[PDB]
Amino acid sequence: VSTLIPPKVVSSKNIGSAPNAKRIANVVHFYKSLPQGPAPAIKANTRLARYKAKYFDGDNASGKPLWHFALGIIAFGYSMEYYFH
Amino acid sequence: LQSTLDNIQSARPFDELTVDDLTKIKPEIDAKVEEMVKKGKWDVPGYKDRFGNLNVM
Repeated sequence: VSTLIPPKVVSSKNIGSAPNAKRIANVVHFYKSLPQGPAPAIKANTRLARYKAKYFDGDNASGKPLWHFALGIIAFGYSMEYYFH
Repeated sequence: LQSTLDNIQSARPFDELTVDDLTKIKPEIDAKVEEMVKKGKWDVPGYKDRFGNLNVM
């Protein structure tokens, strides 16, 4: 009797394995990926984006904006001492 | 799959990836964030099961 037709019916091996699910994710995801990002934000020259550029970089954990920002509040109230005295 | 493999190799922001780029590549990002705020759960499960977390308590 003639061989049956199972080997040639493939359309439930298109969901049949788990990486089909992953495939339909990364055919979208990686295809819509850019070569490099859009932009990281670091500066924009609003003149305080420069503050971010010098101090608040991705790799700058350096305490300098803190010191500067602290010193700003010291400059503020010290003048206000002379506003009240 | 060949083309997709090439796409992962030749395009992949991953040293400077922006969540804006992921929101753009999937509105699923904003959908889940909004659904979580609506749900009133501000601990997204699984986050600390493959990323860290720290606490004082």
